[PDB]
Amino acid sequence: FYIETKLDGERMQMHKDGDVYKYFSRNGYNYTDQFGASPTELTPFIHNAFKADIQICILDGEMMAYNPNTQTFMQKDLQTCYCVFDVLMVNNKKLGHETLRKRYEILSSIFTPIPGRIEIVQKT
Repeated sequence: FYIETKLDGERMQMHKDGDVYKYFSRNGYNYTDQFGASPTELTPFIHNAFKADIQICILDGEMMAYNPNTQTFMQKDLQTCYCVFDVLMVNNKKLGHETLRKRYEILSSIFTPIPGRIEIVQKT
């Protein structure tokens, strides 16, 4: 059977171009100083799980913190995790025309998750 879970966190966006990435808030703001602009530097980690020909990408999501030993998201110290529910542009291709159906499905195409640091979720 199945259990569903309503969660919320800090809405952020990620831009990706070939090892150089940027971090934008809801309002927009540069949070690249919190997470990081390259793999050497709060989520270097995520850097390599990406499919091949993906080089440039935009991904909408919301930023969560989880507890490793408890394997759950604390929503009431720990580690930062990005739960990504959408994609806008990737590999030159900005498709906002496609239904969110299509963009979520496509999301499987972009990456592969690390659990507890960057999973994937539904906006529903």
